[PDB]
Amino acid sequence: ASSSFKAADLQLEMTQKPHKKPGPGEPLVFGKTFTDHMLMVEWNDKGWGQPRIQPFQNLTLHPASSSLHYSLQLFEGMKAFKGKDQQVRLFRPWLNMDRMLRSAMRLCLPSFDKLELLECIRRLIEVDKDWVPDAAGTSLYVRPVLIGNEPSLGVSQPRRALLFVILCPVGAYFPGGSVTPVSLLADPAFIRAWVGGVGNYKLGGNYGPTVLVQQEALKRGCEQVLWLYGPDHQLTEVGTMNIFVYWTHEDGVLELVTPPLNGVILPGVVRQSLLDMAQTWGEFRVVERTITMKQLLRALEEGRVREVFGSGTACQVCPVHRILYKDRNLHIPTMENGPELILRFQKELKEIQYGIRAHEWMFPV
Amino acid sequence: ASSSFKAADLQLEMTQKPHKKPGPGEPLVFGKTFTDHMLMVEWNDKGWGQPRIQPFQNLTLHPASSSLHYSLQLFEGMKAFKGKDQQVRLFRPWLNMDRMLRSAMRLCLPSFDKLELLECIRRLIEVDKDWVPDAAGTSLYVRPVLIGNEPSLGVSQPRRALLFVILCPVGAYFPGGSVTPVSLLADPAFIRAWVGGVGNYKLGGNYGPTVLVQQEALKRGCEQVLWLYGPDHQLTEVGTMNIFVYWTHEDGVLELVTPPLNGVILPGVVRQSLLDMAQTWGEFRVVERTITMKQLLRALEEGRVREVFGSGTACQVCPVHRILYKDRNLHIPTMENGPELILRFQKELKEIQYGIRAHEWMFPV
Ligand SMILES: *Cc1c(COP(=O)(O)O)cnc(C)c1O
Ligand SMILES: *Cc1c(COP(=O)(O)O)cnc(C)c1O
Repeated sequence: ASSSFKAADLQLEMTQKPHKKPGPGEPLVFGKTFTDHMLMVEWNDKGWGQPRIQPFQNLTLHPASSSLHYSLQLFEGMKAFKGKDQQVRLFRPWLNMDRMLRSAMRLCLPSFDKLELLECIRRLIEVDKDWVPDAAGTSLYVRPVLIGNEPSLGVSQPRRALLFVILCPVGAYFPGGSVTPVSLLADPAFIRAWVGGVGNYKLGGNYGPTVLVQQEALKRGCEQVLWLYGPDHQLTEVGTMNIFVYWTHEDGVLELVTPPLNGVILPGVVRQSLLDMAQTWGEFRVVERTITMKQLLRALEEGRVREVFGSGTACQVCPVHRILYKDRNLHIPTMENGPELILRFQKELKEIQYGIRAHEWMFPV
Repeated sequence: ASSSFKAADLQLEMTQKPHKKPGPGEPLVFGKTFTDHMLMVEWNDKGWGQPRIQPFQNLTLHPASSSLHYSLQLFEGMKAFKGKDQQVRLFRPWLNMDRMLRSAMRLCLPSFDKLELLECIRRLIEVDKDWVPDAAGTSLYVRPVLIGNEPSLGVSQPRRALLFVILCPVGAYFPGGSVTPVSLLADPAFIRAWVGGVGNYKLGGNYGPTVLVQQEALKRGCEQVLWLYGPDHQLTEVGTMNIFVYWTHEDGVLELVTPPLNGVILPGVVRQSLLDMAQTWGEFRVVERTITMKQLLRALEEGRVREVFGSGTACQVCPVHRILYKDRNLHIPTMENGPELILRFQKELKEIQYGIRAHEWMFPV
């Protein structure tokens, strides 16, 4: 009664202007197409209003809105998948709710009950169940967002906020049983986040500044940015992805490594999962630890590196075959080693996500 | 870039819903009250549209707007002052245009011609001329904003943007001829910007994360945050203000020092001006150098510190009498030394800003 909105009070408003779905020919470029409905909940000094599913529509915002002046905004990104039996499922939606909540706190935005939001999302996706593609490799992208909405140029804790969710079908990222590597630009010139910063939260502010760097990565001939940090150029993340390395370490032990959640990297859901899986298999050392370019160069020379890749909801797993550093093109042997591990990861997630094998990680819609 | 919009094509829609000025006894709380009109220019596939002054109104934005997901937003803050002859004037508006433009480039937003925007702003202020307060110490706050407006969840260079300006009368911050100090929280726990970061640009993303820390500063019993950086806790800025110190250095020379424009600092307009003035007077060493808490502690005990303060458009100059560091309350002698330096700076700016003495820094409206 001044804490959280409840799914039980959700309000439905089916559209009166259904939109033509992307014909079976239609491309489906990442975030360019949206479904018919959206979720919407308002918050002010009266607590949350009633959550409501409404037709997709513009946002009406006051010119002084803090979401626009002081970046009082955060968002989440997760996927729902439709299996061959056309049942739709989310991938560990809970971890996303957690993260959203944590970001919400960092920006002094109002908290809410994750189960209620999750259910509300489940109701929304349900409403647009038809928008979920089901061609192999495709999915529905779930975009929850929360922004401060005070019509005040004061940089204070907002007293008015707004949470909303939008959905878009996304097409396949790789052919059924393979993957294609990407080249990375690695330049100390740019930092993405720092210690004591806010990079371990998914806030809009973390991304705005990457657009320029991303272009520099392309003009320089690469496709993504490997973010280096500190004086030893430690690897943090690869653009909107957590970085992983499968190699024989200096101590001669075969292991899967990924930078620790110090506070400069984002707690990827896929990231978590890949560790979970690997720790399960028990076939090799799985460790969270700092990785430095130094260690990487030497591991490359002595040929101890097998696979390098990033994790993320866009493709789950993505191979790396080239890293441009100090104007030096480093060939990464990922494809030459299978990529054995990447494919397994890829294969296991697909069977879990598309409902080939039942699993606790999947939240049915 | 595209060919800037031109003032000559400015389109004017006068309001039919004049809000009525704040009663002559109504608290001009910063960023709370807005005037009747706003400026608005759109940008897209076809370069800039026509700039237009229109009635203050909400912004209609697509749910996927990049200004809301990846913080593709920046803004500027400057003041216009009305003299007793009712002539309105801006304070070095050019430096603001420059800065705006630089921020615009860092986020890959479209460029525009500084002079055209300035004229457009001059036209808008002209239109709301009556909204500029006359009380000594008051002013009109000018808030230009530029945001990416791509209805796309893709984190790319926008192809659709929007620039707009809103205005609000602000009341006095100090009574005439005096000032009141503020206490600062100085904790290495929090970092505002980093080297190679984007703190030297006025981007919304820089601020969102300060709201929490600001509350912690009040909770700790302070009023503003002194941002410390690096391993030696070098002073960077004091919240939305540049920090200045008037002290005898370790070499025995009396000087006014302020952190250099190394990139972790915002190029304040007031900051620039205070240096210009001091440089002019030629009465003491004026320098841009790194300042470390170490140096400050030692100056305090040896008594070499006279005045400490920050610069910013909100109050021009603001005294500091206390800095809480390591749970240690440091008394700063600012008020005990006049504060002579601060008073002079405050006197000079007032006479320039309110048109008591003509000056090249003032841009008439
Ligand atoms: C999206 C993203 C990740 C990965 O998160 P997932 O939950 O796996 O989608 C990691 N780092 C950054 C900077 C990201 O944007
Ligand atoms: C507003 C601000 C300043 C001061 O700039 P002015 O142009 O003099 O107002 C300095 N640093 C930060 C972080 C600011 O927000």
